[PDB]
Amino acid sequence: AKNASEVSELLAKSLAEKAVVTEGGKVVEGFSYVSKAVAAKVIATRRAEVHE
Amino acid sequence: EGNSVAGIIKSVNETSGANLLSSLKTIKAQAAPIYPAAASSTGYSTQAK
Repeated sequence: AKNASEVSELLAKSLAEKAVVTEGGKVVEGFSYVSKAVAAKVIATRRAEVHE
Repeated sequence: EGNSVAGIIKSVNETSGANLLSSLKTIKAQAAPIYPAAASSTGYSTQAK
């Protein structure tokens, strides 16, 4: 019970990382999205390799 | 013995960016020309004698 906080944030993080999308409440079948942190990581690796 | 500029080009291209500026004096000294050092004398050769 003194790692109940960590198992609670682990449930919330595991639910948030597999977050699905809904259009009108109906779940969209087969929807893949590239985030803004993912796109900025792609930009940063590309900038780093062109700078080297 | 290939030419030292292609050696510089190859030795710069296959180095990561983390250890590029550390490795630059090694590539500078790998492609500096050979100036042979002063060997031991053994003077007065056969034609001088």
